Formats: sequence, structure tokens, C-alpha cells
Amino acid sequence: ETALYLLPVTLGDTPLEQVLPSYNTEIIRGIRHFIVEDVRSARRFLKKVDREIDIDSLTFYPLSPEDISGYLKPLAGGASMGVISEDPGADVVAIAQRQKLKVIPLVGPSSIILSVMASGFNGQSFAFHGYLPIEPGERAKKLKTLEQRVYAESQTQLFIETPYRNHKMIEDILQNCRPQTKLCIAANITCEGEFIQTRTVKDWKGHIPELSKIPCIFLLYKL
Amino acid sequence: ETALYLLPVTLGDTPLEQVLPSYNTEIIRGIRHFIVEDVRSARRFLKKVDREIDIDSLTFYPLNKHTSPEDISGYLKPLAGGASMGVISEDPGADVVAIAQRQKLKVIPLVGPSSIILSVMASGFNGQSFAFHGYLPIEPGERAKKLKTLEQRVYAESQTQLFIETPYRNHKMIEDILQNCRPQTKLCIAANITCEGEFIQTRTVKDWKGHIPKIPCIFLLYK
Repeated sequence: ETALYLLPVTLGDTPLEQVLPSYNTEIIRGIRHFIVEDVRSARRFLKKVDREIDIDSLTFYPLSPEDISGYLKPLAGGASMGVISEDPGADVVAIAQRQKLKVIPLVGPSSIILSVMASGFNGQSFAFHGYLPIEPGERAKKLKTLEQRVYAESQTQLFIETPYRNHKMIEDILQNCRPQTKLCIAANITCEGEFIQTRTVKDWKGHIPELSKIPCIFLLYKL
Repeated sequence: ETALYLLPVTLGDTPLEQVLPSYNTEIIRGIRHFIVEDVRSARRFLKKVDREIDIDSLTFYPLNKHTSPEDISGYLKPLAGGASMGVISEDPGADVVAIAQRQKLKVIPLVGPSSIILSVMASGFNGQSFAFHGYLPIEPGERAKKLKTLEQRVYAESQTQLFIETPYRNHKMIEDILQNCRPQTKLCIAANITCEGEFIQTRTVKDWKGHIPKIPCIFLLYK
């Protein structure tokens, strides 16, 4: 019961009972020390999970490796702690691990696997690369590399792009990839306005949507 | 609503409410046709989801990793007709989504426990770039090649590398990781995720030598 609990939040503006299992509420009602990135939004979230909680009398910890080790002390002493994250948290888990403290991850929404699931691609072997290079040619060569890995290693390739650039990317995808390579575009995941469909590169030409106001995940694979 | 809902189940033996959003129960109550990897586990599952769900709605369509894409299409007919359908596991589901995307049918994944993202979370490793490889090469030397390459990619792309192992082969794997991997590379062992017999600790290969903790788990390699 004494551990650094990892409490996930919703992916977008959707109700809590939709992506967070009730269990997370129960254990949250048992913590008083929360390591948070943004104090006002964590409080905003904690109110969203239960009005009954004393929002005013809780110890939040905004998140340096020296301060991290300090914020972990209540846990070292035996108190249930919690980290509410969307990644300013990986470092807190990492150091907790180094100090051989108990870390426990609670279930929550993940755009990476939700897209792996609705893409229709090989889920037993996929790789996420975060963002791709900004400088063209480099970005044009990475796509090439990732696409070759698809065919060589039967590994699904995923990545992301900032919203106002989703079109430059899809344009870079349909201009540098093989006509028959497969692409899945996953937008407002769980947001209900959600767009996750898969098509051949060659066939995205005529029915490509907007999606420049929300981030989305891109996946490449084969037939 | 009218679509192919990808339904997740529990990772182990735990109360469904500890790892599944209650929203999932609402839509399950709606679905009359399920595509599953096994009617036994699936049917038993829906019982735990809701007592009222009369399992006399025997329309469970069996699915395999070799099920014909033609038959899958037939399985989707109800969805094509305007009725919502669900997919239940415990990979073959990947083939169903693939056929469904091909027919441009609506697909929607629901939140569930993923040993893959939960692990990344509790390891403290890079969550903005990781790769799942499933099972590694069975024969030795081929397994050393793989571990060696994964490890090189770790430093070459700053990307967490993930792979799983069959229950019995567990101890033989840790032996392999520490024989072929560098002493400073980090290895995270994650066993019984969400089952509270749970064990998820990160530690360098050098420090794993002593104190090695059968039953299934996942492995993560980082820097």
C-alpha cells in the first residue's frame, strides 16, 4: 500500500468513467501527497474525480534531481504517494526505482496502444519514435528507413507530429513512401470526434481529412 | 455507437473494475455479436462483466491467426448491417481490424490494461520512444544476436526496447540478458502486472547479477 502510484488522466475532454477505471478513484482517495506537473490542473482533475476530497488540504509537488529525491521522502517513510501525469514524471519514477521504492502503475488511456489496436497492424511488433526530424531530407530519410523496417522486420512503425503540421507530414508520407505501403491515421482518440482508419498510401489522396487542430498518431505497415 | 468495438480484458486474476473503465460495460451490454479468440474465455468474461447478459446470444464468431480474410468478412456482416460488434482477446484481433478497415467500417478501441504501456510507466524508461518485439528468437546465439541488436538500438535511437517470454523460459532469459548485455545497460523486470503479486523494478545488468527473483512477465532494456 506504500508506493509511488502512477495515476493517468484522460487524453482529451471526455468523462472520467470513460477512460479511467473506478479503482483509480478509490486509491486516489487514499493519497495526500501527489507529484504533479501543473498544480492548478491536478487540482482541477482531483475535483473532477471526487468533490468529497479535501482539495484544499493536500500536498502537491510541482516537478531537479535533488528536489525529486526530496519529494519522494514521504514515500520512503511509508506514505502512499501519487503522480498524476499525461513527460515530467519518468524521472520521478526512475529515481524512485534507483532508491528501490515500490512503483505501481494504474490503468489509463494510452494513445499509442489505442492506435495500435484500431490500425489493423501487427501489434506483436511495433516501434514508436516520438517526433521525426524537422530538417527535410533527414526527415525524408527517416521515413525511408522506417518504411524499410516495415518490410524487412515486419514491424509496425508509429510516430507523431504537432497539429499545425499534420498535413506537411501526411504530404511527406504520401510523397516519400511506397504507393502500397499502408498508413493508419489516428486523431481524436477517445475524444469522440475520433478518426482512426487505415488506408494504402496511394488511396489517401482523395479522402484525407483536415485534423490540423488536434494531434494525431501516424502508423506505417504492409498488407 | 454502431461500430466494431475492440474490447479489452484483464491481464490476470483481478476484479474487472480495477483495470477496466465502467464505460466498457455500457457498450458491452449493447453488443450482440462478438468476434473472439476463444468462446470459452470470452463467454465466461461477459458473465463477469454483467450477470444479465443472456449468453444465449450465441453469435460468438471464432477467430485465429490463420482465419481466412473471406470468413472474417462474413463475421463482419452484422456490423455491415448496422449492428455494433465487439472483439475480445485471451493478435488475431489485428486481422479482424485489418479486414474491417479495408471495408471502411468504424473501429473504436476501449481503454484497458496494457502490460506494454504500464511497464514503460513503472520502469522510468523513455516513454516517448519505445518498441515491443513480442517473443525473441528461441535458439541461442540467434537470441544473443537479437538482444545485442536491441541494446545497440537503445543507444542509437534513445528508445526503450520491450519483449516478453513464456512462463517457464523466464529464468533462462535473465541469464541470457546478463551474459550478452553491457553492465551499465538498464533492465526492468515486470512480473504479475496489475495482479498485486506484482513485481516491477528497474536495475542495471551489473546489479541484477545478485538477487534474481514460475509465472509470466515483460522485459525492458534502456540506458
